[PDB]
Parts: sequence; C-alpha cells; structure tokens
Amino acid sequence: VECPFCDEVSKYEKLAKIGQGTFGEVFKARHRKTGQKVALKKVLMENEKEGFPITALREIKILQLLKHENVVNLIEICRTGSIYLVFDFCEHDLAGLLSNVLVKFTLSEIKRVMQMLLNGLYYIHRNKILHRDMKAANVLITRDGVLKLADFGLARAFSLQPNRYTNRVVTLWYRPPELLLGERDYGPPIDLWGAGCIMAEMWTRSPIMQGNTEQHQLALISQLCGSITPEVWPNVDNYELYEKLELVKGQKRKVKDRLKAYVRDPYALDLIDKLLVLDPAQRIDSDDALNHDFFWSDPMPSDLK
Amino acid sequence: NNKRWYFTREQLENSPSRRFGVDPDKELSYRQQAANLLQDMGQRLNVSQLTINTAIVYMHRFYMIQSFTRFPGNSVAPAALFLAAKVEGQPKKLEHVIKVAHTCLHPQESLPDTRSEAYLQQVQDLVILESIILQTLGFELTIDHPHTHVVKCTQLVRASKDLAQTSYFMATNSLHLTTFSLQYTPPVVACVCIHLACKWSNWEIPVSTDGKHWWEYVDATVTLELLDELTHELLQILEKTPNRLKRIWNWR
Ligand SMILES: Nc1n[nH]c(N)c1/N=N/c1ccc(O)cc1
Repeated sequence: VECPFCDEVSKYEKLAKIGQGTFGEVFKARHRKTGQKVALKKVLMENEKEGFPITALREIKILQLLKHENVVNLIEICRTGSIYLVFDFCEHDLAGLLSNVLVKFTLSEIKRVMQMLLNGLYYIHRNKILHRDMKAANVLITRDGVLKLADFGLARAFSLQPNRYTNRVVTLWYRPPELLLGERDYGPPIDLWGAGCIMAEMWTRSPIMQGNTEQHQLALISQLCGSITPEVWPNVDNYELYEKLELVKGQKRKVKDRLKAYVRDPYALDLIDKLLVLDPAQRIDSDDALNHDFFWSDPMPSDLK
Repeated sequence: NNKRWYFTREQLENSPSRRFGVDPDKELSYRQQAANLLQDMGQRLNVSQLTINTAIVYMHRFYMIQSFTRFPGNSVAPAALFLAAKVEGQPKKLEHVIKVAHTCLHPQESLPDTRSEAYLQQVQDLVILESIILQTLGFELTIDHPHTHVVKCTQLVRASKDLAQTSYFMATNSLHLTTFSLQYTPPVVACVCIHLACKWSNWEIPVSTDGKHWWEYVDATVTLELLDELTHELLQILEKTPNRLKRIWNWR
C-alpha cells in the first residue's frame, strides 16, 4: 500500500534511551544518511483500545502548530505496526544540568535561560495552548545553547458558562495553588507558576517545594507564600475545598527571605516573587516578566557555554 | 506543505483510481457515495457537520493517493469518520461506530454477537484502516473548511439570515458533490458559495465606495471569470442531484 508522506522510521539508527524516566519513551537517533540527530518518541499503545490514541492526536495537532525557536520541533511522523514522533535533538535537559554538580551558571546565563523559557511561554499562550506540565525536566537545551519547551503530552488548547478544564494536571511539585483548591477554570497563569519554581530551582539546584500529598503541597506553599486569605487572594472563598481541608492561618510571606541566601541578585528575587504569587489574576504574565528589570540590568543576558 | 493537497485538473484525471481502470465519472460517484455514507452515519452518531466535513476531506485526499479498487468507500468512510470525530473533539466509541456503520450498509442484516470472531475482525479492520488513513494523510489532520470564511463573506454583503443559510448549504454540498476541496483553498470555495447563493436568491450586492468588488476583501486571487466558471460547475451537479435544490428552492 502506497505511503508517500510517512517514512519508515528505519531511516533513523537508534542509539540510546533518553529516556523512559522523563514520563515518555524516547530514543536518540541518527539519520542513516546525514548524521542528523533526532529524538524519537514512540506512541505507546498499551491499554489503548480505541484506535490511534486521542491523546497523541492532540499532541501532534499542537506540535504541528507550535513553530518557534524556543519550542521543541516536530520534524515528521514515522511508521514501521507502530508510530513514531521525530524531533530535532536536544542534548540537555534543565534538570540533568541543575543536579549535575560540575555544571555552573553565571547570573547572565541564568538570565538568558529564563528569558528563552518565558519567551517560549509567551508564544504558546498567544497560540491558545496551555503546557500544563512545567518542570525542569521538560525544559530542554540544545548543544548550541538554545532552550526548548518539550513534552506537550498533557498540553491543551484554551479559550473563553465558565470553562471546565481538567484539574488533575501539572506535576505536584510545580503545581500552582489554583489546581490544589480544585479549580477547573484556569489558563496561562498556571504555566507561569511553574516558570517560577523552575527559576528558583536555578539557584537552589533542587525543586523548592517537594510535597508528598496535595495537602502537604498546599502546606509548603503557605509556609513560603503566606496563608490563603481573601485578604491576599480575593474570592478564594467560593472554592469548596477551601475550608474542607486544612490550610494554615498565621503564615506571612517568606518568599524573598527564604530564598535570599541562594539567589543573591535583588532583581532576580523580585521577579521570582511576582511569579510565585498566590492569586493567578495578580500573578505576573509572560510579557511583563520579559520586561522586568531583571533582563534589562547588568550583567545582561548572555549566550551559553 | 502549502500545496501538497491541492491538485491540477490534469492531476485529478490521472487519479490512483484511473490507473486501475476506473472511469472519470465513476470515481466521482464513488466519492459522492462515500460523502453520503459519512453524512448518514454522522447524523445517526450525533456528531456535527464540521466533523462530517472533516471526514469528507480526509476521504477526498485519501483517494488522491489510494485507489477505490483497493479500498472500498464503505470501508474507508467509517474509519475516516471515526478519525474525524476524535480530531474535532467529538469522539465516538469504536464499537459504536461499527454498530452504526453496519445498520447503514446492511439495513436488513442483524449485528453479529460482539463476542464472535467475524465481529472481532471487523473491529480490527476499522482500527487498521484508520492507521492507513493517518499514514496516507501523513498526519495532516487539521482541516480548514469554506464555512469558516462564509460568515466573513456574508457579513460584508449584510445578507439576510436566508442568504447566509443558503451559503452554508452551498459550502457543505460542494464537499459532497465536487472536488473543490482538492483544487481551491477554503476562502476561494467560500466565495464560489456566496456568489452562487446570491445568483440563486436573486440577491444583488452593490459595488462598494472603494470601487472594489465584495470578494476582493476575501481573497486576492479571486476573479469573476473563476467564480462564474466554478458556480456553473457547482450548480450543474446540484441540478443532477435529486431533491437537493428543493431544500433551498423558494416555494412561494
Ligand atoms: N527533543 C528531545 N531531545 N531529548 C529529549 N528528551 C527530547 N524530548 N523531546 C520531546 C519529548 C516529549 C515530547 O512530547 C516532545 C518532545
């Protein structure tokens, strides 16, 4: 049977798993003719009994749309039966870098990273996509020092009879308060929360709020950002899970203070604080963060080496 | 690409199906037939015309690559619709689509026990076929439809609800009856639709103050010589289609 627009993935020589630990089954691979390096994501078919997974259709729809210097790049889709997503290859993931002790970041380079990240977020939001899986592990960096957002697995379009978006999204550690208070009418501000955690991670080298349960997560968030009062977050009442489960009451904001030691730069701390804001409607957007004096003071954002 | 799924007339004549000895006219019926099967299932499955149209476009492109003598419309159509429904946010269950496709192609027969093997196969067949459609289309499943631009076209001419409805009618029917979706971009087809909807309703729109015609605000490449050339072909096949014009015929 003819097939002019779907090449056999056998045109790529597999090399190594990179990896299943990142929530997906991804190989590195080499174009048998040009050496070009790529990432192959297999579309997993275990427990899929409804044909080609609607999940993979979303992702492919989204990636085919999202064409931008700071978003991972889908090159084509390949077959063999099994189906492979093929990307331009990204040598590093921001998590591997942050945990590696021989790796060291200057303030100007960190500026650059955050800049690309935030710029990439600006693009997808402008294109009405929510990432919904912000975490260091999902931020890739190419050998030439370009950052790419990746893993659009839980990604989803958004728009404007309030909305009823899925609430079980975002890894617990990078999940914002909105989603722990059971919100289902959210948007861009969630991704920016993650951007916050990631940014902080850039100095602390470790995720800054590692909870065991959702109630423990909300617990830690309060011990850092203050308690969830309608004084800080207008109309936080209407959420049923509000009083239903715990929360504290005497917590005062310790964001700048607790991070002071690690971060150092005043402008840096200032930006982190507006990213890790409790009320999404008051949490800084990607445009204003790109314009924050952090990126327009010395040292200036520089390239990566 | 930008022109991967748009063909010339010389290219439509030399279809995969022609290459296996299917006359030019029969290929067209084969298409229309699949379109009708999609519409009939689509309505019973309670999905939108948007979904049905997306499925019809999949079917059209699919047969610019594969031949009818190797893939029968009655096999492709259900798989195509199964796919469209997932893509356009109206997923229907695999067993549900098979069920419906059956009573559509076999009004008389009874559905086999969903435990049999002759059923377990016709489930595997659909799935297999959906895979072949994906590969054939190269996973380009995002379809623009003439309808999108019909609002923008009819908003200009400030036409009544009536001229609007009629324009959508023309849109949908162009997908069933023609291969426009294979030759002209949605915005052009949209113009062809409004144009003919006007001729039919006798509606005439005055030239604007700029001196520009109503359609230049829609596509730079549209010219009266084309609109007349197309609306004629579209009208012709609508006249050949039993009971179709009746639906928009002013009976007063
Ligand atoms: N391009 C890449 N290089 N190394 C990776 N782990 C990598 N991941 N790419 C992905 C992974 C998952 C995804 O949904 C989209 C792109």
